[PDB]
Amino acid sequence: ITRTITSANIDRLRFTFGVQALVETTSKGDRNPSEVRLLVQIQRNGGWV
Amino acid sequence: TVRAVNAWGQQGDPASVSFRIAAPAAPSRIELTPGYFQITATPHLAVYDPTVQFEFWFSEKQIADIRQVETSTRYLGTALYWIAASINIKPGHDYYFYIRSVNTVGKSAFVEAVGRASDDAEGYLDFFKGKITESHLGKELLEKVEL
Amino acid sequence: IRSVNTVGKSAFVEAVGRASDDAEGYLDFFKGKITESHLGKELLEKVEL
Amino acid sequence: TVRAVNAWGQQGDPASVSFRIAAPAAPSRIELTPGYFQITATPHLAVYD
Repeated sequence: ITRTITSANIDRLRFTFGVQALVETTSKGDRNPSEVRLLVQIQRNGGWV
Repeated sequence: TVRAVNAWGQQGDPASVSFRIAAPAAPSRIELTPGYFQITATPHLAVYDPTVQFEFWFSEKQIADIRQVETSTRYLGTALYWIAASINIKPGHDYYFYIRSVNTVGKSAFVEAVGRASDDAEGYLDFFKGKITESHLGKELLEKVEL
Repeated sequence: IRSVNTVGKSAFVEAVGRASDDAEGYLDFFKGKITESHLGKELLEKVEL
Repeated sequence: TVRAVNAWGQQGDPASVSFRIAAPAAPSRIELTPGYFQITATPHLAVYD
């Protein structure tokens, strides 16, 4: 997903992310935790960082 | 409803969230494995629901109304699985089961299952293939021996 | 038999029981399926005789 | 025993009530249903417990 910033006077930017769920269910019915990964990118110079 | 209280005691605008506590669901499928003179009922659910325990009601004849099940039938007991071994369970006749899940919070609706004991008589008799001796025949058949 | 809780236990109670004795009911399952194979050797010699 | 404490710290006259935690009772009756070569015991109590 991408959006652009247009305001003039800003000093910091905060990103609110998250997951809807992480439970992993086994065949028997046991539930185990999982993991996920994200990256936050800002277009400095000409390439995303 | 959660509200934030200041240090001076004031209360902010409320925020709300709603949840529901629900009675357990009825069993989806009931597995019936015939035995010698016994039938074993192992209920299963789509969802795990560790709290649930199953309630078994045994009936010789099929019940027309589910509401009538509680009164007419007999209360076998509550467990994860049940076995019904007795003289009355016979291979010829059919027998009906009624199962409902029970929690601390509530109970589900009755579910019906039909089962019968094993009929593979020859497989059972294969255990006694060679061990029948003269002792096992009756008097009406020993007079054959003398004759 | 005695009842047991987390807090304590009761006194013993006695019961007397026996297994089933209706051999005819059990044998009715084998009404027609006994054949010459199930017969013993001491009974097969009767067949030849 | 419960006593009511004022704002200034004083204590009022006491009021009390007594209860007993009891060990479980012995089974009232034991049901024995004969089987082929098995016997089944299902103990029962007057109170649900």
